[PDB]
Amino acid sequence: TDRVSVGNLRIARVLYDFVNNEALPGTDIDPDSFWAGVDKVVADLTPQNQALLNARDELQAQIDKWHRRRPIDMDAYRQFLTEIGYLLPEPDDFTITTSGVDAEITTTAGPQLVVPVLNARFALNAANARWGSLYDALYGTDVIPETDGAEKGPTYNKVRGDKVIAYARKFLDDSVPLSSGSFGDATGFTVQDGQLVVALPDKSTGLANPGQFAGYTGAAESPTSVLLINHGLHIEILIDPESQVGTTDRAGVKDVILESAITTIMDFEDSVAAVDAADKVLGYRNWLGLNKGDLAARVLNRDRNYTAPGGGQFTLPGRSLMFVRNVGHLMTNDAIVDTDGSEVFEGIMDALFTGLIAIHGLKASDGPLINSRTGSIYIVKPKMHGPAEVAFTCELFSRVEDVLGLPQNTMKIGIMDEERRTTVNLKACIKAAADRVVFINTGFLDRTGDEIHTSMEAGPMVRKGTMKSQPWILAYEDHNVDAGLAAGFSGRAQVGKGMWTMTELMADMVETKIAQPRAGASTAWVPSPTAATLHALHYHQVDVAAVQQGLAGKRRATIEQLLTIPLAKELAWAPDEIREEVDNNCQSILGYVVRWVDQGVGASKVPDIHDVALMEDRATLRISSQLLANWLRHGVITSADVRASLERMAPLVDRQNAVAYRPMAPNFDDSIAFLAAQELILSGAQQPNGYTEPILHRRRREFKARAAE
Ligand SMILES: O=C(O)c1c[nH]c2ccccc12
Ligand SMILES: [Mg+2]
Ligand SMILES: [Mg+2]
Repeated sequence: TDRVSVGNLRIARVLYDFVNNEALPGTDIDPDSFWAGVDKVVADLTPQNQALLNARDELQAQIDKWHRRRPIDMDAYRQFLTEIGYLLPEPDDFTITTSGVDAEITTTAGPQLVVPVLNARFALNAANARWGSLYDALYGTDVIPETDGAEKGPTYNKVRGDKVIAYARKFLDDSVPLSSGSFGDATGFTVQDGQLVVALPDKSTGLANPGQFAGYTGAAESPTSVLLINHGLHIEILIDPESQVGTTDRAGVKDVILESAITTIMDFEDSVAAVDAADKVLGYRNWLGLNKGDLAARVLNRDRNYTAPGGGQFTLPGRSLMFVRNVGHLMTNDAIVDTDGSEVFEGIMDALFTGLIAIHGLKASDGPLINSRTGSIYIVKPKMHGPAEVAFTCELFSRVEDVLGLPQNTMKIGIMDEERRTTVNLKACIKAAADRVVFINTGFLDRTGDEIHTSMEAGPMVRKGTMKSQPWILAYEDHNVDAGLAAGFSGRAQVGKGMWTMTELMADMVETKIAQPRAGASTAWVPSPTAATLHALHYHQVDVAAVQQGLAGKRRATIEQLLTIPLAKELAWAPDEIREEVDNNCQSILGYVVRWVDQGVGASKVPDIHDVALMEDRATLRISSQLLANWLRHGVITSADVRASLERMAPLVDRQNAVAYRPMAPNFDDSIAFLAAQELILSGAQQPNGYTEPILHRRRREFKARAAE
């Protein structure tokens, strides 16, 4: 049955082959030892993996019943959570010891880009998004309004181009002030006696802070570019009067380049659909090509050469420092099954295989080694529930390092704070990984899904749009930063915040997302290289190091605030508001699911009911489906409502697509994608912590089975 037997494991051939032929060569790991290690780790850790998952269910069951036997008494609730071991004692102050970490993580505040690893083109663009064109980002998005004269068309619009230029000139004034005058009036740049001199019409000036001059390229007397630094982030002015844009520019400037995506996370989790060995291998292979530096659709950037102010030479990293996000503890995958046909835990597999693969990024790739020069491997672990689950992940990494022959603590962990039991025990979760943790991050999307599911039995929840402003989530965000800073994250590890999902609303992002660095986050998530470039603006405006220093020692969220369930208040909605929420959620669910199930796309732009293009993934799906499950559970809507709305929105989703796309309508009961969507809602309450993978995986697998015949 094209599997390979190794001890108790039966490994899908396509995987076995990939590891032996592509992943193992060059790591100096004996293949047979590797596989014996896989067998041993899986056998040793599977029981504890299962025990943890069972505890989740048991805790949820107790909470469910507590709510059913019930102006919620928060004192009794908190006492109950403590009794059942949900809420655990907060450990004594400590400082993390994680070491051997690159500066991009310890010190540099800036955007963090997340990309589906299964998409090689996206993944390449992401690795290369460390440097990005500010002009392109402004010209190509709505940051520059398409007012009269400034609209985009087939050809270059000089009116729009001029606006882009002026926008950038102001950025320069704000970020790297001249001693006198504005960059808007610059006629030239030179380097004199190690000093940047900016020519203005009437005179010449230097930088208000000469320390911001980092280097240049070309002749000092008329550089081809000028390199500045601000808040640790680089800005490069490209000087080319011969260019199209350059010829029109008052100083011959062709573009302004921003260091953007300082780190990137190659995602195996919520933004990809990978339900079997073939899918996994496609992902593992891209991860491998990124680490070996030979992935090509277009190729990976080399480092950048500069001349220092003084005249000597130096270089800067040309690539985004790469993390890999493994899947969490929940799912099994049949890429490997045991003797009895039981699927093996996917998270365990990811640690072994992405860990193995990551070794290549630590060594030269005929060209310099592509990733960590300090010797670390950076893995994000999502969807953990509490300190025992974190300790488990660390033990897993420890065992994997042994199998990989890596120094202990090589595998660093970025901890998602995106489950309620982690939020309320965050200090203990960090402590559990005190020598491995390189970031914490508020995955607010999953966190919201978990919020809804945990309190499913308490009553009807507020509408999805209301969640972002609820007390529980505001406390959760502050609490995360507090715990991070108290654990000595400043200068040691990232304090990160969540994803911007409205890919077309870049004007909105630029005005809104500045709140994250202002909240003391040294990084926050963006969906694209363009978005990374625009979000980078915020880090030039905000001095995150300063903000963090000022936040130190503060306790801004109480346990009682974290525990505030987002219950709706009686009669909160008119019938039309209820129908809109239902229709909106159904359309978003159907839009995402149809492409997940039919085409194996784990992240899709799906226009919502207000026609806003929303980037959907499993987390946004978990919210939508859990909310409708909650509303159905408490009588806000009927089973006829759900069905009618699904049936109503489906044809609209069909029309929003109409590509290699199959329609769901009119034969709904025969559409696997339709049935998946339906199931996500009607079975939502019974899904473990409201997770969507069990259904999505089963249905995708069903679609694949059907398509092969
Ligand atoms: O939920 C996550 O962790 C996501 C990773 N890449 C994305 C793109 C759009 C919305 C959510 C995510
Ligand atoms: Mg029950
Ligand atoms: Mg998440």
